[PDB]
Amino acid sequence: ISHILDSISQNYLAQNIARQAAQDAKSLEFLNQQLP
Amino acid sequence: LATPIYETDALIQIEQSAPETALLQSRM
Amino acid sequence: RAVYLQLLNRQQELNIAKSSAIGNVRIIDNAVTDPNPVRPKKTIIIVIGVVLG
Repeated sequence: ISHILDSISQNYLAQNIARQAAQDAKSLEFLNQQLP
Repeated sequence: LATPIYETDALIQIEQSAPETALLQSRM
Repeated sequence: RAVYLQLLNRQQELNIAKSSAIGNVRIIDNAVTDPNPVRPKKTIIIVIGVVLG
């Protein structure tokens, strides 16, 4: 149970670190796909 | 004879807290 | 001609934002079905039948 709760917390924290870096991620991917 | 049930806990700092409460228990 | 390039830049920014357009809807959980039926609830039906009898 300790390992499970630790994994839950780590996943939540890593997602939010990633979620914070999200709107720009799609913009940058489309910009990469749009460069002539 | 009943199987013991232990309880573990953790403390998270939020930099709200209702949407995060709902999102924590999401299937994702 | 400066306003021409300014409008071109604004148009390109609008093209980027229109193409990406992250909407107000982010599907957190796609629909899934609970394998346990919600109706009929057999236990309460049997209890109600016994009590009514």
